[PDB]
Amino acid sequence: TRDANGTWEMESNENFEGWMKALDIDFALRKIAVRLTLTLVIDQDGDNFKTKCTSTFYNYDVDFTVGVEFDEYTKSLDNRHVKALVTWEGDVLVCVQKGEKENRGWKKWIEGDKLYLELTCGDQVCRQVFKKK
Ligand SMILES: *C/C=C/c1ccc2c(c1)C(C)(C)c1cc(N(CC)CC)ccc1-2
Repeated sequence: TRDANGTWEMESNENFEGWMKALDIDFALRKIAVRLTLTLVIDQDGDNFKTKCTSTFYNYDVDFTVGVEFDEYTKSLDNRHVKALVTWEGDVLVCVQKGEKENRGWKKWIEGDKLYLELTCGDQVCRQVFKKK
């Protein structure tokens, strides 16, 4: 479906450290990030999205409109400027972040009460699965 609204709890997280390493996140912060519980909160109204990723320590919040490029500064992650764009490819929500890192972005598949997320950077893919709370 195209409705991603909800509070989403992580169930699976494959190659998180490889994806973070591809982004040049410090080895110490990677250490901590792998241990934290991650909660993904999505507020969606039409083409307007507010996405909030929260853990004990760090937060990552982004707002966007589908189909409208936006400048992004990944202040709480790898601290880079990217030109981001989120679009629908069928019922897959696709984000491309143009900038230094090649093949950067993410894709979201919503299937019932499950959310599949694939984060890409360079040649690394992190695959995550969330269940709706
Ligand atoms: C549709 C989802 C997009 C998206 C953008 C940014 C991040 C995520 C999902 C998370 C939840 C996978 C995530 C986790 C982290 N941490 C360090 C690796 C823990 C807070 C940072 C940024 C994003």
